[PDB]
Amino acid sequence: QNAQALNTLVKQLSSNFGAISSVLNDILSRLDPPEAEVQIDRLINGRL
Amino acid sequence: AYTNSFTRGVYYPDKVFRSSVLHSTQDLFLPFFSNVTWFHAIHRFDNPVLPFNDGVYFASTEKSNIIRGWIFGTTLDSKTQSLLIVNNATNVVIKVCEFQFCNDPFLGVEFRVYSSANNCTFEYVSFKNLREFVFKNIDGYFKIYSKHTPINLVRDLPQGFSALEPLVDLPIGINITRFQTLLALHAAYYVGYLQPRTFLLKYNENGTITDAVDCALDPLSETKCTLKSFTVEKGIYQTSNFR
Amino acid sequence: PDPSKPSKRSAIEDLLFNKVTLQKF
Amino acid sequence: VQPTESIVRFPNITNLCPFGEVFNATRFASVYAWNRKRISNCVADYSVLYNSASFSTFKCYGVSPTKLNDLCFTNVYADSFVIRGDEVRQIAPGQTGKIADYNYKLPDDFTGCVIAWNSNNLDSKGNYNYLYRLFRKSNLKPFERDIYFPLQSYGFQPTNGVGYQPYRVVVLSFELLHAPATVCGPKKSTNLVKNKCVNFNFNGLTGTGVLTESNKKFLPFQQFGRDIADTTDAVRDPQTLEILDITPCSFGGVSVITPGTNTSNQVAVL
Ligand SMILES: *[C@@H]1O[C@H](CO)[C@@H](O[C@@H]2O[C@H](CO)[C@@H](O[C@@H]3O[C@H](CO[C@H]4O[C@H](CO)[C@@H](O)[C@H](O)[C@@H]4O)[C@@H](O)[C@H](O[C@H]4O[C@H](CO)[C@@H](O)[C@H](O)[C@@H]4O)[C@@H]3O)[C@H](O)[C@H]2NC(C)=O)[C@H](O)[C@H]1NC(C)=O
Ligand SMILES: *[C@@H]1O[C@H](CO)[C@@H](O[C@@H]2O[C@H](CO)[C@@H](O[C@@H]3O[C@H](CO[C@H]4O[C@H](CO)[C@@H](O)[C@H](O)[C@@H]4O)[C@@H](O)[C@H](O[C@H]4O[C@H](CO)[C@@H](O)[C@H](O)[C@@H]4O)[C@@H]3O)[C@H](O)[C@H]2NC(C)=O)[C@H](O)[C@H]1NC(C)=O
Ligand SMILES: *[C@@H]1O[C@H](CO)[C@@H](O[C@@H]2O[C@H](CO)[C@@H](O)[C@H](O)[C@H]2NC(C)=O)[C@H](O)[C@H]1NC(C)=O
Ligand SMILES: *[C@@H]1O[C@H](CO)[C@@H](O[C@@H]2O[C@H](CO)[C@@H](O)[C@H](O)[C@H]2NC(C)=O)[C@H](O)[C@H]1NC(C)=O
Ligand SMILES: *[C@@H]1O[C@H](CO)[C@@H](O)[C@H](O)[C@H]1NC(C)=O
Ligand SMILES: *[C@@H]1O[C@H](CO)[C@@H](O)[C@H](O)[C@H]1NC(C)=O
Ligand SMILES: *[C@@H]1O[C@H](CO)[C@@H](O)[C@H](O)[C@H]1NC(C)=O
Ligand SMILES: *[C@@H]1O[C@H](CO)[C@@H](O)[C@H](O)[C@H]1NC(C)=O
Repeated sequence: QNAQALNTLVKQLSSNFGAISSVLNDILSRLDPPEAEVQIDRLINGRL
Repeated sequence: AYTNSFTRGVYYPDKVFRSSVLHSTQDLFLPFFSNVTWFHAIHRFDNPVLPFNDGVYFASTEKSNIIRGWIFGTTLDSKTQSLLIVNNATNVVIKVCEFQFCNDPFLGVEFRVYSSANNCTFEYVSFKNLREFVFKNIDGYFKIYSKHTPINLVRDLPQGFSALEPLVDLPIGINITRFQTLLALHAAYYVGYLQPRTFLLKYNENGTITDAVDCALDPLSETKCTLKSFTVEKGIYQTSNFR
Repeated sequence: PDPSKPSKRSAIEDLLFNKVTLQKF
Repeated sequence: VQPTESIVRFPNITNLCPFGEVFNATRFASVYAWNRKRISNCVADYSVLYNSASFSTFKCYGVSPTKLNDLCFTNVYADSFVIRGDEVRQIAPGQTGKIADYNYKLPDDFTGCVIAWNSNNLDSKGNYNYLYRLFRKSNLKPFERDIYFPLQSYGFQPTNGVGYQPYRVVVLSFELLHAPATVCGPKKSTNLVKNKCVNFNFNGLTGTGVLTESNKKFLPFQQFGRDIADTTDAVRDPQTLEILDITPCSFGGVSVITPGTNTSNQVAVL
């Protein structure tokens, strides 16, 4: 049970949550701050 | 004629190395245990223009190299583009353009393949004899996978597992809806069709694919795909929902 | 406890401890 | 552990991209039958388009224009045509209209750029050689080129309204496929540093970690390695085609051991 819980927690790190990508470096290297903030907010909510 | 496909037509779906893991993927695959079309192009000859659909699994067993290429295109005339590939004795002539093809196209061994060619845009140069191919046209890319295996069977398909590897990638954008094979005249082969399906792929420690599971073949396969394993213990398991 | 082994375990404890098996960044 | 250096590697490219074949061209196709060009295997500099004089529309979707000189792409598609001054707005995702629905549907999930230029001094005659399609039984799909009569000729004439003058517009579509990058842009590559926490740039993969010599047996077509949790584990060298092993920098928690303050003021750290 403990191993399964940890595995699920780790796998939830590759989800999109409605953003354009699941990588912070990608969106930081592609977009400008004003909209990067919105999509980073979406990712933050999912991870929380 | 019809025969059994067994477990043939598995190819590497990505350029990512993996080892000692069971990975689930979705792509266009040849469904397991399907009834594959068996053809005698010339026995008397019937070598027609077959639809391409979403892809073609091509496999044949030959020694005399009677098969030398294929014709890809929608109209197969000089009106619009068409792809022509020829397996030379020294290279490959990969070239696509309008080709007012002949009613009985074949390499003159002169060019009895086609009558006229013009307006060309691209050109590329680069018995236990079982040859296997996978041809796809996605996003305008023409992808070719292949694998050569010593199988002593001509009139059927063998049993076992072997994974096809990428051979050529072509950024063309050509519109293809039909295809036809080239023959050399001074010829038996098979044609399958790929479908959207999900598979469970087993990777050896060296990155070699060694086993697979068709997730929609039967209830036991659904159970195996759900539990992420190739062995199932005793008991009852809930697999899906109906409606 | 078995005095002849580096780990001061009995035989039954040794049997028990061999049946249970078995991301930083 | 903080990183110390940065590692940058780029592929074998010296060719320049043929942007001038379209941007400097003198012949432009009709809006109903567009001209598509494939650009690849070259260095691309977008600062000239960013700094181009007399540019009217320059809007990047999903990328920022200033950060476009540091990215790499599988391929870039350049498409050219001439449009009216008033019809420029229709070339955008989520837009409807005569051209947007009957000439060229720009997809909603499109990534790339759109650039428009006024071409009255070069195309105006009335130049009826440019035709815009007016009738369909259904709206066009994205990237489709379908070629009362459906086609109508443009009134590109001198002294016409600026919203009716011919406009040269180029649609740049950027693609990010699994294939290794072909269009990279100008950047200087360095050598390899081993056994240190460093910053990584093996285009298009970036990250941080520790590089050692990998003994993984990649296949010739194989570029990347991944772990059980779908995490990067190996990379190929863009210039020497060698496998490199990745290990994260060490980290952990810091705790302070202390007796009461009433007795001492010295502590130990774990
Ligand atoms: C996944 O990858 C692993 C490696 O990590 C593979 O395991 C090795 O596979 C190779 C096959 O390519 C094996 O090599 C062969 O081993 C035979 C038996 O080895 C024993 O006997 C020899 C006798 O000298 C001993 O030295 C050895 O230590 C073993 O005790 C050898 O008889 C073979 O030699 C013959 O072929 C070579 C080819 O180069 C000739 O040069 C020789 O002269 C001779 O004719 C050969 O060396 C290797 O043994 C495997 N490793 C282990 C530890 O067993 C997996 O096979 C691979 N799996 C997949 C699916 O890819
Ligand atoms: C085809 O593609 C080429 C490049 O591949 C383009 O060439 C560029 O054209 C632009 C104009 O659109 C140039 O920008 C201008 O450059 C002028 C340079 O003139 C000096 O240098 C030449 C030598 O070539 C001398 O003969 C000349 O006497 C000058 O000493 C500048 O003078 C311009 O500055 C003026 O205009 C700007 C407008 O923004 C004002 O802000 C300034 O204050 C000033 O008044 C201007 O900078 C650019 O330099 C060219 N590049 C190259 C490499 O040649 C073509 O334009 C393009 N053609 C088409 C039709 O698309
Ligand atoms: C098949 O291969 C032969 C070579 O064995 C080709 O003949 C050569 O083709 C090249 C074209 O790349 C020419 O440059 C040479 O001059 C040719 N040599 C001779 C002796 O003819 C032939 O064209 C190939 N044909 C096909 C259909 O693949
Ligand atoms: C791609 O180009 C780079 C140049 O930046 C090559 O690196 C040098 O290539 C020349 C030949 O063009 C060699 O003589 C040098 O010895 C190379 N230097 C180093 C440090 O490697 C690089 O080899 C090229 N890549 C390929 C695959 O050809
Ligand atoms: C395979 O199935 C097809 C129908 O899908 C059938 O026509 C054919 O006879 C079958 N062949 C065999 C060997 O069962
Ligand atoms: C490809 O050709 C067929 C005709 O065989 C046509 O129906 C189809 O619309 C064409 N597709 C494209 C993308 O041109
Ligand atoms: C070649 O294509 C051009 C237009 O691209 C056309 O005008 C010409 O008639 C074509 N000729 C042949 C022989 O196909
Ligand atoms: C130190 O001692 C005083 C009484 O002498 C007490 O009030 C205080 O809480 C003590 N502080 C600590 C850290 O133990």
